[PDB]
Amino acid sequence: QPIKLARVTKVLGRTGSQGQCTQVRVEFMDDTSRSIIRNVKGPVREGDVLTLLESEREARRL
Amino acid sequence: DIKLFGKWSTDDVQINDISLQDYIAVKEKYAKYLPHSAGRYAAKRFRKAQCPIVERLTNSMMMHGRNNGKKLMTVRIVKHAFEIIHLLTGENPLQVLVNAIINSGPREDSTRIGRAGTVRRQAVDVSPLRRVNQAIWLLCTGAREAAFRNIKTIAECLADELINAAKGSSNSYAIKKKDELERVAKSNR
Amino acid sequence: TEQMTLRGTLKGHNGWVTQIATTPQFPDMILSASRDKTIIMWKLTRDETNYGIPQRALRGHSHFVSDVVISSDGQFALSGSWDGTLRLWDLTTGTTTRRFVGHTKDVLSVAFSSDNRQIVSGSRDKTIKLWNTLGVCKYTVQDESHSEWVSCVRFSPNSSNPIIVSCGWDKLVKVWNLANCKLKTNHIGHTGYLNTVTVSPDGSLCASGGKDGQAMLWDLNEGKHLYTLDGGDIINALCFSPNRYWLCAATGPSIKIWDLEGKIIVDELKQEVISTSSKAEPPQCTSLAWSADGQTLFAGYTDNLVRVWQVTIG
Amino acid sequence: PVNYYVDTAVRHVLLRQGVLGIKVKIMLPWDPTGKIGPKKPLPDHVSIVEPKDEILPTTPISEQK
Amino acid sequence: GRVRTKTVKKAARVIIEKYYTRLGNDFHTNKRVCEEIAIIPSKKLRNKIAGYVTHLMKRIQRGPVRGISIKLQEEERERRDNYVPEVSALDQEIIEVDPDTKEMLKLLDFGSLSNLQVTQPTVGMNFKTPRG
Amino acid sequence: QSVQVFGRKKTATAVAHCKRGNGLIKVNGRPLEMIEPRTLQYKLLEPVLLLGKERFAGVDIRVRVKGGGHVAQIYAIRQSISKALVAYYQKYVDEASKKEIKDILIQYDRTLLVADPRRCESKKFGGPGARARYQKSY
RNA sequence: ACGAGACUCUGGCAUGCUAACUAGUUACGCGACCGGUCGGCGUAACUUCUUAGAGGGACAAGUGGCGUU
Repeated sequence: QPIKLARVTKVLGRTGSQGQCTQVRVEFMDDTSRSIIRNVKGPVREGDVLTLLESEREARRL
Repeated sequence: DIKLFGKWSTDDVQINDISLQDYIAVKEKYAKYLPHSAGRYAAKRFRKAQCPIVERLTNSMMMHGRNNGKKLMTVRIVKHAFEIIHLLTGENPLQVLVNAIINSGPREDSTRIGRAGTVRRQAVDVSPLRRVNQAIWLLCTGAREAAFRNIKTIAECLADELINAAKGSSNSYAIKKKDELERVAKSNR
Repeated sequence: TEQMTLRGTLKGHNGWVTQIATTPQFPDMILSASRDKTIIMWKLTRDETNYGIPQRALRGHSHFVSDVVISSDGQFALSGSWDGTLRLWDLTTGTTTRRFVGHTKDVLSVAFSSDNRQIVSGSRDKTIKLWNTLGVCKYTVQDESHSEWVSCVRFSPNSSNPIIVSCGWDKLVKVWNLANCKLKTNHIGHTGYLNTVTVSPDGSLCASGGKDGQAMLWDLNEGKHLYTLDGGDIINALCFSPNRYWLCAATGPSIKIWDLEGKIIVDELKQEVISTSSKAEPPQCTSLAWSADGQTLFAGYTDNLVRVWQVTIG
Repeated sequence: PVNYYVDTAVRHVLLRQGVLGIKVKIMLPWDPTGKIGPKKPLPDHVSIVEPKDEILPTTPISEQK
Repeated sequence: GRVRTKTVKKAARVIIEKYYTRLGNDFHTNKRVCEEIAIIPSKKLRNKIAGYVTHLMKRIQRGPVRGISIKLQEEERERRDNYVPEVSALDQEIIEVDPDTKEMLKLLDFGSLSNLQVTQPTVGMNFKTPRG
Repeated sequence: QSVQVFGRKKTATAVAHCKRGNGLIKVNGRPLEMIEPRTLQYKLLEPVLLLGKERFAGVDIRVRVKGGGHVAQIYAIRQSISKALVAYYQKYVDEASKKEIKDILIQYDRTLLVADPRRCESKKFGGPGARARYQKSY
């Protein structure tokens, strides 16, 4: 899969059995027309960049 | 004009990762002569990431048994093994450590499956902050196990483990555990 | 009137500039009382990047320095605070030899006689004090005092019979002479408590401004409201230009500069930070004074800043 | 406020079939400068003085006492 | 947690209701007036009441306050509320009216009015919502 | 004669007695660099090269320190020295230089002249520490 | 109305105050070289470190974001 970074744009919330995954909207700085839900691990702030070697998968949402 | 200890400079370092640069602090106003400052980093979020990377790295050095709570011993064993890496490589130790952290901070690994689920694991992105936490933890643990039941003493396992993590040698615990974490992430799609 | 103008932006305070004092001795010597627990000095330098750079810090109180004043010179300053403590500061070495305590509660303002023989202070203690500088016990009158707080008391700067205009939170204005120490005249008619009462150096005019919404003036020769004047908001400080019949007051964010002809507005010199948000409350100008030259205005503000204005016309 | 607004007396009472226990707890009232209550009120109690009923003046006047 | 208690909130409500005139936008003046006008036995409780007083004053600055009502400002509320448009919205020279109300007015002895203009009725009677 | 400035960290407390001099710095019978740890030495040296040797060349300050532990005695000598210098400059020469040095020290370390409020917490019975509890079997 | 909170004691800041040969900071008779270590003393700058006494201080108080706005 092509390597393309994504930056956090909104902290959706917490998921997981123990509430450790974090739903967050991430946008790719190539077209600003895609903003996908990603579950992330660990302390996540708002506005950092998440390196993404894999993007064919989506976080559960809606 | 602030230099780490007395001779390490903070102008030759470069992140070139864009992923984890705000959670690594070596070139900004966080420059100091002593990797021992206590501080209030661990009393609030949005302020824990402002600790200098070398300060966090020396903070996590002490662990297990009486070794905990001996930050001065960590300063000694950090000036040591840093003299050692600088003599072994000739390069600037801070940039080598930043390279090791970039190479060792995991990008994606497994947690619980989205909304709900505990039978198996589902791959998710690792935050840059948690990834530097994991990188530091693996560095320290690999160093102390390399010292464990070994003729060679401290200030060596730190040095060799850090240099292999920077270079990618499989004898490094940090980057081998990194590749392990991404392999679990791949196997748990 | 003459078109006003600004003189840039500068850093001079981190908290509210509670009180200001410009002496009629030097053009570059100002004293300011702030909520920074200190008393600051200002030497005006006429540079674009900086106008008043502090040189000396005056820390002597435990609460907010409520009011600082100078009589005519630039040698000594008189300061009150919110613990009821009275002090005088010499600018030579930043110390003080004597302390005056007479109030068990808040002290809002303090008055310094031009001849340095009378210290009169307003207090929330509900007690007007008539004391001096050298600590000489003098006959005092406690009758006919305010039934409410006592905010501001000033002095008349001329060689004549002394006069005290005492204002309270009772919406009353009280007139005191130093010779008899009794209530010569009582003025009532405020719809709200009165904040600051001031007098002109002419020794024939006086004014009061508070929450009644009126900056109406009183004549101290006999005692009668003479000129009508209403406001858009509350009034917090008043003064006169010591060259004109101008009444200078702050209507919160803006000021009220009237003309000499008939005190009729020409143009309100509005001040407002340019922002996309109208949700930011404008600062309230607590106090203001003129410079030695009379063309430079120094005013404290709620935005912990000094807005220095001058004349450029066109 | 329990220490000074409450008077507590624990006593043992004789009975034919055994010993009874009595706990008499009285909450002392509050009176100021008095002899029956503590001089300070309950800290959670806030009392407000009713403001004066002065008529608002509608025209400035000169009063000669 | 920083949620105000009904004791602090109630006392601040009573202070705003009864002593509005003295109360200002500054916290410290609020603290001093609350000390002067009421017996508040604790400095911390004084300060909590003063803080809620300040916030309530900002709330009135926003406009109406749902939790309190002061008549001293209610009179001026009614003073502002007396808004009279220059031209009445009910005085329209042309009033569109349907044929059925036209017939009703004609039967009401008001068929000779001049402001009424008949409107085209809808061609269908599809006004109900599709059931289901 | 002291600038009356003091300086604390943990239960330790240090004050710099101040006088007119030529920037000779002494700490309880010893200068600022012969302090024993020789690894905390950089912590003591922090101010004198944080702002330069020239500023420490026209004032003699002797730092007396009383308190517990080695490192807790540090962070008191250094903070006392820095805040004594800033107070000396503020009350004697001017504010512009004082303001510059205060900004420099705060930017390097905001807790360079403010004390660290943290103190050891009390211990509660049924446990050895403040938050640790005795082990029991279920 | 009780409980919670409020409350009290504590932990932190006042160079503001009442002040202390049962505490120190200031008072100097080897000035040991022609500006210096002291609790090796070379036998009246007063409360700043120490001492808890009375007041003060912090209240989500200001800004921004979200939120029945």
